[PDB]
Amino acid sequence: ARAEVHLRKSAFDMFNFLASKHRQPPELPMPMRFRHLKKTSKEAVGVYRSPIHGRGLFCKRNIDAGEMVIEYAGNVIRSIQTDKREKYYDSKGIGCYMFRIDDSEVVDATMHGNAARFINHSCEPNCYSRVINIDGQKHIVIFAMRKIYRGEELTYDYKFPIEKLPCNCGAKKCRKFLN
Amino acid sequence: RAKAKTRSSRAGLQFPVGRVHRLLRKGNYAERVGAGAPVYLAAVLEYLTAEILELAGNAARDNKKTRIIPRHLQLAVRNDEELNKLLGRVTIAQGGVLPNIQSVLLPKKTES
Amino acid sequence: PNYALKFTLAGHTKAVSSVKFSPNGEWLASSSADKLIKIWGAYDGKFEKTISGHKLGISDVAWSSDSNLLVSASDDKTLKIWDVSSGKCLKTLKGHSNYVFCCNFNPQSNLIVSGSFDESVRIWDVKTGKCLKTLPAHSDPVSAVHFNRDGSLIVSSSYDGLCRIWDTASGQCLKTLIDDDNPPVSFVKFSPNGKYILAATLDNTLKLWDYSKGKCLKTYTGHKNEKYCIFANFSVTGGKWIVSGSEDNLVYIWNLQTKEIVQKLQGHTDVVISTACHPTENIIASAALENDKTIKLWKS
Amino acid sequence: VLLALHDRAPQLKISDDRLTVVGEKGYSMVRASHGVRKGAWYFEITVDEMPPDTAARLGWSQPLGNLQAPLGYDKFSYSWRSKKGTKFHQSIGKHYSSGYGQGDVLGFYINLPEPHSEIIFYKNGVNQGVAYKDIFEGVYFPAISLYKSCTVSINFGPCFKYPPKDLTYRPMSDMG
Amino acid sequence: MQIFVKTLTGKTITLEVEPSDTIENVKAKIQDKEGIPPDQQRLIFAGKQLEDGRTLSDYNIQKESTLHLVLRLRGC
Amino acid sequence: NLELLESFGQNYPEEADGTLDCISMALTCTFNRWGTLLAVGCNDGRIVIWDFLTRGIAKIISAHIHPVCSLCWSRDGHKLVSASTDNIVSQWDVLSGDCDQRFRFPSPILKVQYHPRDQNKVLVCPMKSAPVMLTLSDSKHVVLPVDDDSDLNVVASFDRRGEYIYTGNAKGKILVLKTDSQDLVASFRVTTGTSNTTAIKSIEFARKGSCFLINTADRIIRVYDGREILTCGRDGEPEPMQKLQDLVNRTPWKKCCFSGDGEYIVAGSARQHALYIWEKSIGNLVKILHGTRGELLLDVAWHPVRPIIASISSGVVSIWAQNQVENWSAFAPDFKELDENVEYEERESEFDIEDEEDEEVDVTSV
Ligand SMILES: Nc1ncnc2c1ncn2[C@@H]1O[C@H](CSCC[C@H](N)C(=O)O)[C@@H](O)[C@H]1O
Ligand SMILES: [Zn+2]
Repeated sequence: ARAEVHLRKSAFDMFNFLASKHRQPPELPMPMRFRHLKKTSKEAVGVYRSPIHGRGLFCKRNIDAGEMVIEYAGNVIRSIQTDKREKYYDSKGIGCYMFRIDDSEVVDATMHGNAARFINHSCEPNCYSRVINIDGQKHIVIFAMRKIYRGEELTYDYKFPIEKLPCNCGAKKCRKFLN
Repeated sequence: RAKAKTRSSRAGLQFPVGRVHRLLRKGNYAERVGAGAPVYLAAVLEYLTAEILELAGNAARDNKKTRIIPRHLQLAVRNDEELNKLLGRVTIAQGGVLPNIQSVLLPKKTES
Repeated sequence: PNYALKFTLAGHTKAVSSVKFSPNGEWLASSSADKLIKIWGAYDGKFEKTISGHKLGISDVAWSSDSNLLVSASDDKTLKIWDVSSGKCLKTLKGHSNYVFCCNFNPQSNLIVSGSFDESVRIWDVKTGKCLKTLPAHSDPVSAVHFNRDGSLIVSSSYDGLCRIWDTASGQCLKTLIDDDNPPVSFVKFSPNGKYILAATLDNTLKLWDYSKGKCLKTYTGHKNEKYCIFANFSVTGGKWIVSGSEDNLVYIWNLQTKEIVQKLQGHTDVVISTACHPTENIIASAALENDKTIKLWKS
Repeated sequence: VLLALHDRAPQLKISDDRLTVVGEKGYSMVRASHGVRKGAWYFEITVDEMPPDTAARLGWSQPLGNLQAPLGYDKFSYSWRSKKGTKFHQSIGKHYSSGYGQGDVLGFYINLPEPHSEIIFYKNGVNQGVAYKDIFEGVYFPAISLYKSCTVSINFGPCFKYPPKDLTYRPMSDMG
Repeated sequence: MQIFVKTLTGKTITLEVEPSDTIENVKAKIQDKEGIPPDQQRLIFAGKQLEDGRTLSDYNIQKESTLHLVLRLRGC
Repeated sequence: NLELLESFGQNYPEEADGTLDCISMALTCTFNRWGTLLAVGCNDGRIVIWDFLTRGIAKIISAHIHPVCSLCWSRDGHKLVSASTDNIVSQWDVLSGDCDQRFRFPSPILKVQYHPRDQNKVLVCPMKSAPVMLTLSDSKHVVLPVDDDSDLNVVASFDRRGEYIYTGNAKGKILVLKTDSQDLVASFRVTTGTSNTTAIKSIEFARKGSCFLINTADRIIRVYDGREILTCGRDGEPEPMQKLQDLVNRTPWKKCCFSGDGEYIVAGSARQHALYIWEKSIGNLVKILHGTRGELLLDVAWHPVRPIIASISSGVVSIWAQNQVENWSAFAPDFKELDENVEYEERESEFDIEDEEDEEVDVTSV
């Protein structure tokens, strides 16, 4: 089979995480819960092989509607370095993951981050976020919306103003766009 | 005539061992008292005190206060699992309870 | 640079898939895809017998330290035990779901590594015959896995530039050498000092990567390798010879200082895809792809 | 007449005197609304203490820049490096002239007689190199990308420490 | 009496002392000139231990001799 | 041999990590020189060898009918020596397993050992009589003379270098003998308790230096330095480097051995099956271990270059190493999994800055 000329080899970029067993099931004040978050966000969630698009963030512990899930943390950049880092990541053939906090700064997830990069998009979400104050340094905290069971790939809405790139996720009642 | 190495520092602890040995001779608990029991017991009492004061300090910072008032002690015991089982039938004064509302006493919305 | 052509070994109807020596340096099996392995010798092309009994086409045969255990990495998605002094298959190691491309043995005769195209590298017992562990390794079909000097490390390439180093006992990856450009790193192998790891890419650039720092600043160019998984080797009885195959009917051997063309040994009639160095002599096995079918041995 | 209220990086140590600032954790290019349009105007930048790994880019920038963006991006701003004298402007790397030291009396002069420019690095009133030429439309604000925690102090009054030799300007205490 | 104290590390050290000194004088001298902790000034007299609670003249060593110290932890 | 970039805060054993559920009825255990193999004796007189890197059972050799209760490896790792109630001076090969020596000599043996450099000199410790040193080819046997002859329980060994022969009776009197000429250069009675003497169970040594151990019977492990014995010489009176005991449970010990670097001491109970680990230098307990709570401990090993510990209880040989934690950046070193808001501004060469091999290394060396 080596004399065969199989050329599935290099049509995408360098990265992978696939072929994992992505089937687990078929189915207080603020800073104390922030401590709870930093404790239990490792054991709560998991990144595995999605059927939607590549990979996704699953869920294992049965979450009640309202608790914290994970903090979407990474490097910290300002508004200037966006186009420069985008040109570099496009030059190396790397997808660019960023998330704006507010009118001040943006948290990167490309070179340094956590296991929270890997949430796909839908238009019927079950997650959102707000702005808190852990001693001046504000943060990006994943709340919940409804009782999420085990095995579900997690989703949230991106609050996009409707303004190119098509809908390569496929939700149910989606507007066929991210914006 | 030698160095008065007290049995606290000779052991490497913080709780006194002389007071513990006095309160084991003078409690009528047995006739004769060994010389490993007050050391071992001072260590156990120290570790439990450290165990509760760690969580007390964490909650005291996390509600943005300097000192520790007993509401933090109530939260620090009753949030933990094993210390709540130890302090089973105990009421801390000025304690209060955990904030807990049942699942059916709050409304929900269906239409639109 | 005086390796002259001496012999011609043929007799296979499909392409001669691979030709790898025995680690003691006394045997050279002709695993061709036609369900025929003629047991050739190593000093003149000394035919002993033809061992068969397969199910589908043969892709690769591995060699163990006793030079007796052979395994069939046939296209039947399984691996069978083939001892030389048996004439009798013992076990069949089912458990893959796609075709098997490469397999090896440990330096101390009691491990089997495998490869499957569906991104799951399986680890296999020898005698009691069990799937030991499974590795969710790559993005690609498995190109090359390799034991180190004793059985503590496993290097692994991919088709998009993932030179990954794996642990034997704990069974997790250890180091991933990556380039920003992605030439498909077809073939990788260790060095006997445990400090260097070879690589073979589809861009006419052959590199011997350092182990720790992972670099090579004396790189080879000017050769012909852009479409296939051409095997490269190390001659052990001369000096710093770097043995490889060719696409224009040649046998590529170079020195470390050269980084040029010094010796292109003629004789074949197709793309030279499989070589091996006889570990005790100046003998280099050489067989090309389908339009040659004539294994040609070499001698100084 | 103090340091800027509007046109400052808000995280700076703009203390109660509003003349001396400690640099923040980025290219904190603080500007000032007391900047020139045309005429003859000069003040001093009485830099006092400059610790290592606290660079400073010197020039004159236009009001439509960003507070966090360093100096010398395009026609708005002209920058220059302390070490090795390597100006960077419009994405160009050119090792150009000699640098400066630590805590000198800086401050540049620009002149627009009523299209043509006087752009020279003035280090204590000394010719250090001509940076660029033929500036474009806009007001010109003093923009210095204060790199890290350094002690700089803007000078306002007529008691000039190192005034330029035989160069005429209206004093900067006559605008605010 | 200039004693020699060569340890097991090639660390020879000299003290010109009286024959009628105590152990505390030797402790003070070694702690002066090297800062060695005086809970390890054990010495050996034909195998047997030289105990650290007597005087030098209780053993009648030949004057200006050579002894050997042992690196010891006693009070940790 | 292994990975050099691995040391992300290496540890000292904590977990249970899984055992050998293959063949029970183990009786003793010992490693080779590097720490790559482990001979284990069966109950009927067999040998179990387990390889470590492959985690595979290496070789099973059936020696005799009597249970195998003493083992040792040669320096190259090719000659196993052993003795039992079979009374036989044995010698075995690792490629073949051959009966090279067979001399059924009485008073069955409790411990064997090679001289650590020459494998010609072997140790023999009888049931009653004084210990014997032998050769390989001929029957030149050297019984060491003992003034006591009343315990009929004498322990002796060779140290790390093979310089001398430390001997010990069951009255606690030590007679240091030179390894070839039997020079009685040093002697000391152990300063047991207030005055009253004790027995000596065993004596072992190190891998680096001359610190060693004394395993008495008054529940007190004592640590001496062999150069202090050399500095004393005859009529020595050594007082120990560090004393060891556990008076909470008053536990007499069964087996001791040192670390690979001579830094840590493990010792095992005879009652509770619970292992303890000590520091040599500062002198305190660092960690208690446990296991199956009601089994009887037999023999404890240690792995020299890597923190691995082998126990023996109910014929089961445990292996305890960290249950080590794996993470990211070995699959992709360009990405590192942080935890919180990490700032990236310390380098100054940003914002569009553009500025203005020859080592020949062998490939088949050692
Ligand atoms: N359903 C979908 N299919 C493809 N891309 C999607 C998508 N939903 C959102 N996106 C875009 O793609 C990114 C999703 S992150 C994709 C998950 C993970 N990185 C993986 O490789 O599997 C976001 O930047 C978003 O803008
Ligand atoms: Zn969509």
